[PDB]
Amino acid sequence: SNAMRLPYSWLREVVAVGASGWDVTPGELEQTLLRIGHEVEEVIPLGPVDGPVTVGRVADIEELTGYKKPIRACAVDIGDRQYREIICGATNFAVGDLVVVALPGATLPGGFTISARKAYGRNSDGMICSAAELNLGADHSGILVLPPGAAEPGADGAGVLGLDDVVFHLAITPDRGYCMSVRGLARELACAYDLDFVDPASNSRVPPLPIEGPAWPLTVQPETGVRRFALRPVIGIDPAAVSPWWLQRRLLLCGIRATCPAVDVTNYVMLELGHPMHAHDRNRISGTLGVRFARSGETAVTLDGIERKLDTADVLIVDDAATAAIGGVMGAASTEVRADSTDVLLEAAIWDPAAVSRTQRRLHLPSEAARRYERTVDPAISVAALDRCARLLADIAGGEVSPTLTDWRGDPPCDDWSPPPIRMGVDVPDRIAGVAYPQGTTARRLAQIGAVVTHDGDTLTVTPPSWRPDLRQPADLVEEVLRLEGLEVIPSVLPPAPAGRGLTAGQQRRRTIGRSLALSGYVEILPTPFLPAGVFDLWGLEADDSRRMTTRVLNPLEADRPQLATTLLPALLEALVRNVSRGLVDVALFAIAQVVQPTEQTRGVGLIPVDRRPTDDEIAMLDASLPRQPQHVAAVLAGLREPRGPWGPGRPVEAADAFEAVRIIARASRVDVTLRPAQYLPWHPGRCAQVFVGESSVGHAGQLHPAVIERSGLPKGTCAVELNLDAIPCSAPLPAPRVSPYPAVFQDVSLVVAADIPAQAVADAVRAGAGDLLEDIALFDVFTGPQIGEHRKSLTFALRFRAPDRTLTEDDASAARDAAVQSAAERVGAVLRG
Amino acid sequence: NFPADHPARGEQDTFYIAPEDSRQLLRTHTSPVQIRTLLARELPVYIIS
Amino acid sequence: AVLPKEQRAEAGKRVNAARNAAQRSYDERLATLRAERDAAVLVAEGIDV
RNA sequence: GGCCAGGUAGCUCAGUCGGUAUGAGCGUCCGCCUGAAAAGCGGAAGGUCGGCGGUUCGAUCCCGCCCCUGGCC
Ligand SMILES: [Mg+2]
Ligand SMILES: [Mg+2]
Ligand SMILES: [Mg+2]
Ligand SMILES: [Mg+2]
Repeated sequence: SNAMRLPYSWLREVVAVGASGWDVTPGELEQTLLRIGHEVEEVIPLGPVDGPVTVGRVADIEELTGYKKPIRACAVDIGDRQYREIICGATNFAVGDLVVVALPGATLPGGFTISARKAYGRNSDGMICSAAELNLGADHSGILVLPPGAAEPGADGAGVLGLDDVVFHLAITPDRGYCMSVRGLARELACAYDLDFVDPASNSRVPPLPIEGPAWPLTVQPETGVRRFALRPVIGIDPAAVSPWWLQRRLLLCGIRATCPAVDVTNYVMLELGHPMHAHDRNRISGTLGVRFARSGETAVTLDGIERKLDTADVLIVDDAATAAIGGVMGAASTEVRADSTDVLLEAAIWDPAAVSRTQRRLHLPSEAARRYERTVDPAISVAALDRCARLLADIAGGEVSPTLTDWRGDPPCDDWSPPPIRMGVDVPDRIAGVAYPQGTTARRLAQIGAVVTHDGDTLTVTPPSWRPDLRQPADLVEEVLRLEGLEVIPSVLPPAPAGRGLTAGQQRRRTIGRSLALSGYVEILPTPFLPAGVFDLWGLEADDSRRMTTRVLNPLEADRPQLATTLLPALLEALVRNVSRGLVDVALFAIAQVVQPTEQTRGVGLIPVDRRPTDDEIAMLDASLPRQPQHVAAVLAGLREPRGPWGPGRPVEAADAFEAVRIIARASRVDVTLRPAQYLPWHPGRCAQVFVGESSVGHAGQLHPAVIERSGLPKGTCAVELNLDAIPCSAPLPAPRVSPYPAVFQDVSLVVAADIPAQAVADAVRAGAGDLLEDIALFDVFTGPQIGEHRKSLTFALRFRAPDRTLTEDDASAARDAAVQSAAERVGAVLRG
Repeated sequence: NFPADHPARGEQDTFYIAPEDSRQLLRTHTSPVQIRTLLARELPVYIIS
Repeated sequence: AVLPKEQRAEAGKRVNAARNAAQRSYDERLATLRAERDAAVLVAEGIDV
C-alpha cells in the first residue's frame, strides 16, 4: 500500500538538526502536511498514563498451580527497599527482565484506574503492563519487556516509553516515493517552514567508511535494469546482543517488529533514509554473487520459508549454490541472518521499479522494500545507507566494520545521478496559477526541493535532484511551486466559456420519458450491469438466443455474476422481488440505461503511441473492437396497478398496463408505434406484443410467461416492457392543424370479425375506407355473446365525420361509413352486424 | 498518462474484461469520454460527462 | 429413529426404495403437467394485444 | 494466505455434529366475527437448512472442492 507511519519525535529530531528548537503542535503539523499535499490518515497520541507507572525488574517468579491457566506471583523491584508482589497471567518473561509496572493509584488509557486486587488467592499490588494497555503498541498476548539496559528500576515509565509522542499515519501518493522515509518528510517540512535542511544521508551526517578493496566477487547482468549494487561486511557481531530500546521503540512506532540487531538496523536505516537494506550471513554465501534474470520454471524459497515460482522477468541474486534473494522484494532463506550469525554482508541495491512492481504483484509480496523500490529509490545514497548500516550494526552488536567495499554502478560506472535538465520560463508557474508571485519565488522554491537552478535571461534551466525522478516536465515544476506557496492564494475567476447548444435531442428525450413514467406511477431504479446467475436458464432461453452472448468481467465482486447485462429486465426483476419480499407488493418500476451486446469474441487493440494523436482509422478501429452499447428503457409491474380507496377495491396489473407503458414512452418520444402479437421469452406467448416504429422492431411488452414466473419466484401476473431507445428515431414534428368551423356527424358502426383479427387492424381498415371526412374513431365495445358465433367477435366503433368547407348530410356520412365497411370486409373479412 | 507497471495504474483496481490482457475494461472514470470529445470536437471544449 | 440399531439398516433400505419410487413418479408427472401447461398457454390465455 | 466463526421460511433470527427444523416474531391462507375489514380466539400452508460432488441403507448435521459475508492481515 501507500502507508507511511512514523513518530513525531523522530521527525522533529531530523528537522531540528538544521532548525534547532523547531517544534509544532500535532494539529498544526497535520494542517501543514495537508497543505503541501500529504494526506494524514490518522494522528495517534501515545498513552496517556497518570500516577505511579514505573520501570520494574522481575526478581522472582512463583508458579501458581491448580487454575485454568498458568498464573505467576512475581516479586518486582521498583527501585526501593520493598519489592512489590504482583500477579500476572502472561508467560513471555523471565527473572531479570525489565518490565513496566502500574501501581495502585495509576490511571491507564482509558480511564482504567489501578488498585490492589485479591486474585488467585494472592494480593496483587499493581499490574505488569502490556504494550496495548499502555497504548504504546498493539501487542496484547504477553506483557512488555524492555531490552536489558533500557533503564533502571524506578525510572518513570512514561518517560522511558516516550508516551508523550504522537504517531502520524500518512498515505503517500505514488509520485512521491522519496516521502516514504523520515528523510523525505523532514525535507518537505523544511520546505514548508522555510528552514535550513541538514540531509541525514549526506556525508557530514554519514561520514564515509574506508574503501581498501572489494568486499565480495560480484557479476551483474545489466539487462536486469539494476542501477547500483553495493556490499560491505561487518565481522564478529555478538549473537547475544540485542538492539537498544531507542531503536526497537522507533521500529515499533513505525509498525515494524524488532528481531535481531542486523535485521533491525537494515529496517531502521530504510525508514530513516528511504533506501531498503538487507543483511546476509556471509558465512552462508557460496562463491560469486550474481544478479541475473530467473530462468523458466526456476523457484526460490524466500526467508519466510515459502517456495516461490519465478518468472523470466524476475531479477534474482544468486551464488554458486542457491538463490540469495528475489531482487528488491525479499531475501532468501539460504543467506538469511540467523541467531548464530557472526559475519554479515550488507546489501545496498537499486532495482528497476517496473520489474519489482511486476514481480511483487505476481507473488503477492508488497514488502516494505518492494513498495519503496517500485516508487523509485534515490540511487545516490546507496553507499551512504550502507555505511550508516555498517557503523550502527558494529556499534550495537560489538562487531567491526571491514574496510572493503564493492560498488557496482553500471558499465561504464555512473558517477553522477543527475536527471536531465528542464528549461522553463520564469513566469510559467505564475501563468498556470493565475497569481503574480513575488520576484524570485519560482527559483527559490525549486532550489528548496533540491534542484539546481540557473538563469538564462527569462528562461530557467532546472536540474532536479536524484531523489525526484517525478520531475520531468515544466508542469511537474509548476506543481512544486504552487503547492509550497499554497493553493489558497489562487483566486476564483470564471472562465470565458462560449455559447453552447444545450441538451441534445436524445438527452432531452430521456428526461421527458422519465418524467412521464414517474407521473404515471412508475418508480425509477438504478439497474446493476451484472446479470444474476443463471437468469437466462430461469427464462428458458434457447442456447443460441442473442441475449446469452454476453461480455464477461474477469474479476467480479461476485464470482457467480461475471456477465454484463444484454437486457435491463433481470436487474428490474431483482429490484421488484426486493420490494415485494419486504411488504411492498403493489409496485411499478422503470429504468433507463445502456446494455452490453457484443458481436464477437473479446478482441483487444494494441497500444497506440501516446506521443501523437490517434488517426481517425485508429479511432474507428478502437470503436469497432467494443461491444454495441445502445440505450434501453424498461419497466416491470406486479400487484395492484390502481390502489383500493373509497372508489373501490382497485385494479390488478394486467398486460394492457404494459402496453400502456409503451404508449406513454411513445407519446413522450413523439413517435407512433404499432403493436403486433408475438412469441418471445420471457413473455407469455398469448399476452406478448412486439413494438414497431414504422417497420423496425424496437422491443416487446406484456405479461411474463407463467413458467418463468414460477422458476424465478416472481409474483403471479408480473408484466414487463423493454424498448431499444436507439432504434427509435428522434423526431421533430411541425403540425399545422386546420380547425373546421362546421359541425360534425356522429355515427357508430358494428363489425363482426374472426376472434384472431386485431382490433387495430379493423380500425385501420375503417380509416382507410372512410377517407378524409373521418375526423375521429374510437372503439367502445367488444362483444362475444352467443348471437355472434364461436371464434368470432363484434366490435363497435364511434365515428366522427367533419368536412373542412361545408355541413354534411347524413347521407354524405353514411357514404363514407359504407366505404369503410367495404374496406373492412376486404382487409379483415368484417361483416356488418345484423 | 497512466504509466504501465506503476502504482499510479497498478493500484487502480479495475474490472477487466475476460480474457486476461484483453485491453478492455469497465471504465473507472468518465475521463475517456473527455478524451473522445477532444478527438472529435474543435477547440475550445467545455464539456461535462 | 425409534427402531433398534440392529434393524435400521435393513428397514431403512426398504423405506428409501419405496420413497424413491414415489419421488420418481412425482418428478416425471410434474414435468408432464408443466409441459402440458406450457403447450396450452398460448391459446388458453391469448388476448388482442 | 491462516485455523476458525457464519449462509436456515416471504423479512429479521433461534436451533440441531445421521432417519420430525414438534422453530420463533412478523408476512401468507382458513374459520368464528364484520355491510366489508382488522384485532382477538381457534387452526393450516410454505424451507428441497449457500452450490457441486463424496461417505452412508439414509446427510441441514460427517469429508472434499467452490461461491458469498464477519472476526482480521
Ligand atoms: Mg508532481
Ligand atoms: Mg433470510
Ligand atoms: Mg383473518
Ligand atoms: Mg391467526
